[PDB]
Amino acid sequence: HGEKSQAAFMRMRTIHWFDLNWSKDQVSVNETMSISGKFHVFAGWPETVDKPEVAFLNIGIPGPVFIRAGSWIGGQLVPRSVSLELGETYEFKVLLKARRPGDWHVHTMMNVQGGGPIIGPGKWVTITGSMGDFKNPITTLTGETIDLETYALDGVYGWHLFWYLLGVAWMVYWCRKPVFIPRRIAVDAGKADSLITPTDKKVGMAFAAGTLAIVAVSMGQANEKYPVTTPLQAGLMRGIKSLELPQPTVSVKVVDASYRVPGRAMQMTLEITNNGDSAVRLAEFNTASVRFLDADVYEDDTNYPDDLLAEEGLSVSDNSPLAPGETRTVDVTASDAAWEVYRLADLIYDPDSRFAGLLFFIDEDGNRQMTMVDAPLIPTFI
Amino acid sequence: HGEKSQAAFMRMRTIHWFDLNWSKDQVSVNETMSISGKFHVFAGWPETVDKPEVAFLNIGIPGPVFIRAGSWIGGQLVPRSVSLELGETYEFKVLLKARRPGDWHVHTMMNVQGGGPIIGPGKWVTITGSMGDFKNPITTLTGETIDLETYALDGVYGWHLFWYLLGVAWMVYWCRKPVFIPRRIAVDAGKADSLITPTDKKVGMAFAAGTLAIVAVSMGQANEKYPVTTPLQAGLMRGIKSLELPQPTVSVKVVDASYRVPGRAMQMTLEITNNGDSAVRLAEFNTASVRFLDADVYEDDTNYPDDLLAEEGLSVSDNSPLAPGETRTVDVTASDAAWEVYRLADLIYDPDSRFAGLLFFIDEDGNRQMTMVDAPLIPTFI
Amino acid sequence: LAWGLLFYPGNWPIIAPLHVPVEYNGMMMTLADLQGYHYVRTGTPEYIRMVEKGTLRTFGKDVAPVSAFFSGFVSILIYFLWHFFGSWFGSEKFV
Amino acid sequence: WTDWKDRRLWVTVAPIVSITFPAAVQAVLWWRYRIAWGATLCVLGLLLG
Amino acid sequence: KKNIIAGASLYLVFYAWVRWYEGVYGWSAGLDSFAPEFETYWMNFLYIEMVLEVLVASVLWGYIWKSRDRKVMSITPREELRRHFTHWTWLMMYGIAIYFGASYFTEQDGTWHQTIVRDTDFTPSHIIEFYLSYPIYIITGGASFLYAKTRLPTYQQGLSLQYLVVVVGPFMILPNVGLNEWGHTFWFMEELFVAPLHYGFVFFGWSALGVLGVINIELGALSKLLKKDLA
Ligand SMILES: CCCCCC(=O)OC[C@H](COP(=O)(O)OCC[N+](C)(C)C)OC(=O)CCCCC
Ligand SMILES: CCCCCC(=O)OC[C@H](COP(=O)(O)OCC[N+](C)(C)C)OC(=O)CCCCC
Ligand SMILES: CCCCCC(=O)OC[C@H](COP(=O)(O)OCC[N+](C)(C)C)OC(=O)CCCCC
Ligand SMILES: CCCCCC(=O)OC[C@H](COP(=O)(O)OCC[N+](C)(C)C)OC(=O)CCCCC
Ligand SMILES: CCCCCC(=O)OC[C@H](COP(=O)(O)OCC[N+](C)(C)C)OC(=O)CCCCC
Ligand SMILES: CCCCCCCCCC
Ligand SMILES: CCCCCCCCCC
Ligand SMILES: [Cu+2]
Ligand SMILES: [Cu+2]
Ligand SMILES: [Cu+2]
Repeated sequence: HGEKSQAAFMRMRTIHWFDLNWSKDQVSVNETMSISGKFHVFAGWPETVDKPEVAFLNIGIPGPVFIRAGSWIGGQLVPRSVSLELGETYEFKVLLKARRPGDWHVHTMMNVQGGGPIIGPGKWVTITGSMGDFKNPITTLTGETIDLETYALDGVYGWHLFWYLLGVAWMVYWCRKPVFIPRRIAVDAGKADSLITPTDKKVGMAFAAGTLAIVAVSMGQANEKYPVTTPLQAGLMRGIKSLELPQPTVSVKVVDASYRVPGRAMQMTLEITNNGDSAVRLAEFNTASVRFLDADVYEDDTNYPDDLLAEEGLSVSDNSPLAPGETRTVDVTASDAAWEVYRLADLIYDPDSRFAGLLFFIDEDGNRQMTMVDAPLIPTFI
Repeated sequence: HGEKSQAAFMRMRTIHWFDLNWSKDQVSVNETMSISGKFHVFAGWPETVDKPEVAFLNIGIPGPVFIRAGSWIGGQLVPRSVSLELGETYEFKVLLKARRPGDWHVHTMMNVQGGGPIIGPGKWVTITGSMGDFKNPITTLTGETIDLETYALDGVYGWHLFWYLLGVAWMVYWCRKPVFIPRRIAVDAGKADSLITPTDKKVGMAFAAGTLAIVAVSMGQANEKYPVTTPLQAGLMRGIKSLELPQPTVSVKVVDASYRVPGRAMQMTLEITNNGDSAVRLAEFNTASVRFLDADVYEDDTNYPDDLLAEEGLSVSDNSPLAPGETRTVDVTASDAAWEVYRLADLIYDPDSRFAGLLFFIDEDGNRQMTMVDAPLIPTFI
Repeated sequence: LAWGLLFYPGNWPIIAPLHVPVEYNGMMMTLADLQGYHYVRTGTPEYIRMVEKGTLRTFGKDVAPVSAFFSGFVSILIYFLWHFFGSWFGSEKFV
Repeated sequence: WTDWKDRRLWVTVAPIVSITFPAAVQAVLWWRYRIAWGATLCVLGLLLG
Repeated sequence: KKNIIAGASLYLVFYAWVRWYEGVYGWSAGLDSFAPEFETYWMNFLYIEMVLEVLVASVLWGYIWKSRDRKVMSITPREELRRHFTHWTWLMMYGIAIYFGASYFTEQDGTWHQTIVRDTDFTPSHIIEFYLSYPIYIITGGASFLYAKTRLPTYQQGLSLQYLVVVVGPFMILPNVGLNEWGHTFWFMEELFVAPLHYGFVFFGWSALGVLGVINIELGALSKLLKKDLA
């Protein structure tokens, strides 16, 4: 939700989320939905953002409306932080369990230590039911199946209430006696021994002994009631697998890119080659989670969030089937209301007017190639 | 010796020492022995241990009972620190010269800046003779062959004794005069000039002049007696060669690993493949310097320290010659007293219950392949 | 020293139930780690968690007691300093 | 968060920074009015809030 | 000489109104800065509260107009004794305000980040924290200070030092809001505690210990208004 306030160039030159798939948009409490896809770490990472040695695959939601039942990167569960390499592509998946009714924008994000939150596209999901029905059953290595939603609560309440009542009683022992005024006058006159009588000092011992006693008995009773207790686990998971995608034979070189200020349109001049074996065509340009498509080549079928989808936002001067070899240069224009709605036009206030994006090409058969583009964006003031 | 107190998971997921060879176990003073082998840096390095940009190949012994006559990594002398890469394998060698009689546990260790000591397996070596016979001859770039054991000692003694006697004489000049009491009374009355007479102040000048004089004459005499003197050398040696070992075609995937608490046994479930060209068999599992062998396949011939050697510690459900392709899954059980003796069972107190180890396979001919294993270790409480 | 040493013993009976180990999808986790994993904190990634992670200079199980003695020693100086700070706050001076 | 209550940094930081106000309030709620509580009062307030 | 405006502490009803307005008009109607729903329920809120606070501070701080000859130390334990009760009513109000400002809404804002809202460029739990509660308790503290200054004899001797600390001291967290949102930007740290950027207005809660000095003072001219009548 707060992606709109992040630096435009940062949103464009960090991580690119594509092939995203939401398994549902209408869940009931205790039901699960999954979010899958891939993300590609940009090699032209920002200088002020630490390289992602330590990253955490998170979920963007307003508190635990869902619970993260699981999350995988390349097939491995990632409850800890992980390491990534600039320029790699990873496949990820997240499994959510609906907990609280309402309508929530669910985003896929990556926290990067020394960097910040890197928020992917969000989708509106609706949860129906009553939160009172939520169950979080768990079985322990003793089993012992418990309900993590309310387990151990009575113990917390009892112990905290007991210690609080003990502390209140200490103050109450001294509160009945007139305080402040008589005590001031006493020490001012030189009767420093105001209300510290032997009986008042022996009450201190009882409290101090009754305290030091309860702590020991309680430690023993805990060790005897929970014989098995491990420390809080933690630690990076460096071993994370990427994707062995074939090099996009279709090579694209950006000659120059500009954008109209004011206006909701950007303009690139691409020099394209088709070192591949089949004729390709420019299908989509993806930047900062906004998808500009060319309706004549490709149309979305994944229910991509509409406010981020430009069905005919991509306009190529010549999208005639680019055949093998056959280098060519074309003028691409990606225009959509989302350029201004998602504050991408605020690249003008950024101290780095540059950009990065994902080009997708399709053959006669329907295969897709993913090419990376990046270069300076030049504000053309109208 | 203090490896037993280091975190169990750290000892298992950092550096693996194998192919170790001690040239002797009974040396006399002035004699040399060598320690050779290889070590493999684990790619799943611990987060809290800095990556080994700066490492030093050290020797673990209780003071200079030996002297490190030399040490090579990949064939180059490494008197300075060096750099290593996660996931590489290096060949090393150390040359020791016996100096002090006794029985000493000699370990091979690697100090990692920002990390700590990474101690390899130790061996009991006995030194016989008399320390009075130790000779450390050296020839300088002037040659000038000297004995580094006692060279320049008389100079140190003379200079320090001289300066000390000079400082004692200063105090003695004032010690004969009654101190403290008369001096207190004097300044208290207002006779601040107690014993600071002109003759007492001119003695100060002599000392101050005789001092500032001796320093200059001594600097000149030193420059004239040792005309050639370089500064203390130092500096990393980044260029360190690894080993071009062929990729182990035999691929092993750990399905799950657990250990009995209490007990001295761990249990893995391995999914093995034989992409190689010959039938292989699981021979040894090496972790934290402990070597679990399967007597039916392989037996040690390097006099490996017995307390770290489990001749029949490895137990495979099916060690039938795994032939080409022919994937398979087996249940491995590595059990030995050393699991409890070397505090490896203390993985339970570690805030990271995971493990890493070295799998060795042997063909019909007798070749060895080295595969790396690692996954979470799950305490199965009995 | 007491303040520093009575803390962890005073809290253990409350957090002990949440330190029971659990195997979750192949990884081992305590119930507290499982809680931190389930209930999403979009603002609190896992890597900011400043908890004991083990080192080469750390011993197998010695963190709790050593951290309680170090804390007691430092609490000595903290109490010392804040006694005088509070004596100043009690001033009745007029300016 | 419970998953932050570890054995090294929690046990080290909580008491250190916690003993500040109890000591300061005690520097006049003892030598001016011989008030026995004052650390109890600080902690009761903190816990209630 | 009390039991009147002490029980008239409307702080609860007013603050019970925002805690409701928060959980009903800022949960989802204030999640996005966007443009319509936000500037309707949260930006207008901000502007209105700023102007109202400035004007209420300028007005309420007129104890200098009601000020006059305050030799109540020459009066018996009736007129001056009655003024001390009013001073302590003011101080109880100040205590309630400080509680709600520095404890309730501050830790509520702490709760808000941990859930979703990255501070980037704003938060609606910020209109309620830095621009409503802090100025409220600032106004109350200034009012109490001025009352003592203009109505009690023992305070006619030049601006008690510790009274200035339990006052403008806690004022220095408001301008301290510049430290954060700058330490949260180009120096950020997504916590409350290790981030020294917050140590700015940690050096404000300490200043809220100046109620050790006001209490010593108010129990030194009052101890001499009760000495004769011991039993
Ligand atoms: C009032 C004395 C109670 C002593 C309790 C104790 O020894 O606890 C040890 C525990 C260490 O826990 P650990 O080494 O893991 O072994 C105990 C096993 N558990 C944590 C399961 C209870 O850490 C502390 O509580 C430090 C307090 C020192 C007070 C002098
Ligand atoms: C960082 C700790 C400094 C505490 C020093 C102190 O107690 O104050 C002494 C001084 C005045 O010294 P003196 O005239 O001897 O009066 C001592 C009596 N009290 C303590 C009430 C001021 O008061 C000040 O100017 C305030 C100190 C700066 C704010 C932390
Ligand atoms: C950052 C800690 C501030 C510590 C304040 C301090 O110790 O300074 C005492 C100083 C001592 O000089 P002072 O008594 O102001 O000068 C005499 C004042 N007259 C002329 C009325 C007698 O008075 C002031 O600081 C002015 C009030 C500051 C309020 C936060
Ligand atoms: C935000 C309301 C807090 C209530 C303050 C309070 O109860 O103090 C009572 C005090 C009345 O104290 P009192 O002894 O009547 O005033 C001194 C006597 N006079 C004014 C005749 C010199 O009020 C005032 O001085 C002005 C109130 C204006 C805002 C409601
Ligand atoms: C004393 C603070 C002045 C606040 C002025 C105001 O009403 O905010 C409008 C403007 C913000 O305008 P802008 O972000 O360009 O657009 C406002 C519309 N929304 C809320 C959708 C971002 O704020 C600033 O001048 C910067 C923040 C104050 C300094 C801490
Ligand atoms: C701890 C250093 C500062 C202490 C100053 C307290 C005032 C002096 C004591 C009379
Ligand atoms: C680069 C950050 C330096 C910060 C200086 C100290 C800040 C004090 C905050 C009141
Ligand atoms: Cu959103
Ligand atoms: Cu040893
Ligand atoms: Cu905030």
